[PDB]
Amino acid sequence: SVALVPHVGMGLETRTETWMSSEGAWKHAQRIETWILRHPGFTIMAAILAYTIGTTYFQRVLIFILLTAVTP
Amino acid sequence: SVALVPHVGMGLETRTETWMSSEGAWKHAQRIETWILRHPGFTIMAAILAYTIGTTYFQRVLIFILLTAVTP
Amino acid sequence: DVVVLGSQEGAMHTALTGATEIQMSSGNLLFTGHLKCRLRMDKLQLKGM
Amino acid sequence: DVVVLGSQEGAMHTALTGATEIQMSSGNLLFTGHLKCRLRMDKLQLKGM
Repeated sequence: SVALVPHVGMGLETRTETWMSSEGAWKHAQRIETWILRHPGFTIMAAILAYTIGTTYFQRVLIFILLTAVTP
Repeated sequence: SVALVPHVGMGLETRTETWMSSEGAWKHAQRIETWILRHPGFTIMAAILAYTIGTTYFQRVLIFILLTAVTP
Repeated sequence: DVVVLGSQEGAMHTALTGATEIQMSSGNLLFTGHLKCRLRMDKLQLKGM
Repeated sequence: DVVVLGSQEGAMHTALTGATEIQMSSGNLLFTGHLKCRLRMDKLQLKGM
C-alpha cells in the first residue's frame, strides 16, 4: 500500500522540520532492532552465511549488516 | 507504525489462502522494481560499489541485489 | 502543536497480511486449522451382505 | 467475497513523512522554502546625521 515508499530522499527540504521530526528514523532503527531481537535464529544464519561467503572481514561485516536489513 | 513487520514468516499456515492471497509478494516486488526504475543513479552507484568491493563475481551479484533491496 | 495521526485501519490490514482471517459474530465461528484423529472401526457392517 | 481495505489515512501519513507540511485553509498560506534577493541600497540616509 502506502505503507512504504515513505518519501524520504526525494529532496525538497527546507530549514524547518518536515513531518515526523526525526521520529521516523528512530522508528526504522528500533523496529529492525526489535525484529532482530525476536528472531535470533535468522541472525545466526546470516552470521554463518557472512562467514562462509566473502571471507574478507569487511565483506563479511557488510553482508551481515545487509542481511539483517533485508527484512521487509 | 504497523506499516511494516507485516506478519510474514511467523508460521501458523493452513491449507487456505491467508489474507492478501499472493498479492503482497507481487506488491513487494513491484514496488522495489518501481523504485529502481525511478532512481537509476543509486542503482549505478550500487553497481560501482559491487564492482569495487568483493571482486569475486558471485559476491558482486549478491551485494548488488542486496543494495537494490536495502531501500526501506 | 498537536496532530492526530488518523485511522490506521488500512495500515493495520497491511500489517496483518499473511494471517488467516475469521468470521466472529456469533460467539465464535473459527475456521481453517487442522486436527488429528485416531480412528477405530470394528463395530461396522457393510450395510448388509 | 469482497473486502474493503479500510482507511489508509495513517498509512498515508507514514508515507508522507519526510515532507514539509502546510496549512491550506484560506486559498493558500504556503510556508517553509527559500528565495534569493539581490539588494540595492543607494537611496538611503542614516536617519539624519
